[PDB]
Parts: sequence; C-alpha cells; structure tokens
Amino acid sequence: HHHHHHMVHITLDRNTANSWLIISKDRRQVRMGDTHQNVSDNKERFSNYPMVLGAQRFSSGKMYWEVDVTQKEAWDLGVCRDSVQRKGQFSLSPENGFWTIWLWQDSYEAGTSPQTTLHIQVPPCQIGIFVDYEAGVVSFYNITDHGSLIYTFSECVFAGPLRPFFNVGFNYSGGNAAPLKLCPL
Ligand SMILES: CCCn1c(NC(=O)CC)nc2ccccc21
Repeated sequence: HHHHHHMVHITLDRNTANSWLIISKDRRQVRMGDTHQNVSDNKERFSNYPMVLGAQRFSSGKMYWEVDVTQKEAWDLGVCRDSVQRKGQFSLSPENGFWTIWLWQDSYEAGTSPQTTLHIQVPPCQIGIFVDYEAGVVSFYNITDHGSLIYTFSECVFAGPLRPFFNVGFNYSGGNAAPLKLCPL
C-alpha cells in the first residue's frame, strides 16, 4: 500500500483503560496485568474486557498507524466511535460503533455481524490500520507480508468522532501476556 505518508502518532488514554491494564510511561504500549492495577473506577473505563482507546479523535481526513502483535494468541484492533458502550457485555460490530479485526483460537476474523473469515497465509507480527473518514473506509494491512491487504470495511457510517481501539485479550492460557505496541513512524 501507499498510505504510509498519512502516519499519525497515537498514544493510549489511561482513563479509558480497563482497571487491569498496564500502559507504559510513553503511552505507546499496553499489556494486561495479572491483577487490578489500583486505579479508581470512572464511567470511561471498559469494565468487562481488557480494552483501551487512543487519546486522538478523528472527524475528517486520512489517518494511518501500525501496531505490533508479536507472540500474542488473542487481540482485537481497529477504530470505534467515541460514544461506544463502556460497561457490560457487547459484540464488536459496526452496528455497535466498532470497525475491527481479531485473532482468536488460531483464526483471524473481521468484526462484521456475523463475523467474516479472513485469509492470512503469513501470520502478522505488525498490523497497519488506514482510516479515510470522508470515504467511509477502514482497511487493515499485513506489514509482515509486504503490506498485503487483510480486510476493507467500506460504506462505513461512522456517525461520530473516531478513536483508535485496542483489546489485549485475556490470558487464561498463560500464552497471551505479551503487549500491544504502537510502532514508530
Ligand atoms: C480474568 C479474571 C478477572 N476478570 C474477569 N472475571 C470474570 O469473568 C468476571 C465476570 N472479568 C474481567 C474483565 C476484565 C479484566 C479482568 C477480568
């Protein structure tokens, strides 16, 4: 792809994080701790899942960033509306304000409703995410496989400001402790 010149510097918003997440000093990495991280509760925190938002809000333009997913077994990545539900159970879908892909149980899927099987020959270690606000597009790229396309959401109805979205996944297996990391420009 040729989206690299739209690169934006994303940082994580501590205030939105589930209470078990640990965000690095530079706000560029996040991992799920094995206990509550001793923060107060607030209406912004995702309560039921190990999720966090980027601090940046996008309402126009073209934006690109990259995320390192090395040695993880489960994660979700993409964008979401600023006003998505934080508390209780919900599905990741465009109806609920999410444009995401995931890894789960050795398969990759897009967060449509119902979910869509992805076709990935080279398991990615870094994911590129491109948003074209005006066009209504969210695309995902396999940086490990020379930038090959993973998935495009088109005809998106964002209906609000967008925020970068992350889920580090649970670590029931003991094989999913590694962080998500925002890769340097
Ligand atoms: C993994 C054990 C701790 N735990 C549970 N346990 C439950 O399943 C209670 C409904 N939910 C969490 C949601 C976010 C972070 C930690 C959570």
